[PDB]
Amino acid sequence: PEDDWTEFSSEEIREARQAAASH
Amino acid sequence: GPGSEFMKFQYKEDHPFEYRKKEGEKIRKKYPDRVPVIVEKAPKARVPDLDKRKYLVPSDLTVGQFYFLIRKRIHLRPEDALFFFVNNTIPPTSATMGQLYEDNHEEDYFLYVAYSDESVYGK
Repeated sequence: PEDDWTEFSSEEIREARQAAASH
Repeated sequence: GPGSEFMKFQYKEDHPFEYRKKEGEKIRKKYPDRVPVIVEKAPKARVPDLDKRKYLVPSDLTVGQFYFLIRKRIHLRPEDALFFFVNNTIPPTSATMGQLYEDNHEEDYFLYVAYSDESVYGK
């Protein structure tokens, strides 16, 4: 597990866009 | 060692510049709509370390959205402070990660983000 990439899931991205939406 | 405001990433101390640049250049040519980001605690921060420190994030994710995701992973208290630093300044939360990357990536093609409980990187 030396140095893997982490990508967010689509649902995680959706939650983020909802909790920190543009003004 | 270095001054407290010189940004130090254990990632760079653990991987030679050649290895980082080969990886960063390849990932950018492959995935042009994603940006590679290293996230680490600032040396003097009294904050938990991150399990995962290497991210491939969509370029249209905002800095504030990425902050939400990173903060969620650290499992902070509702009253806790957390600040991001890119090239020693707090990045604007309304910017996209793609723009932040375009302006701030290093010669190894990584964007480096540090976090702290203090609003100044070296404090």
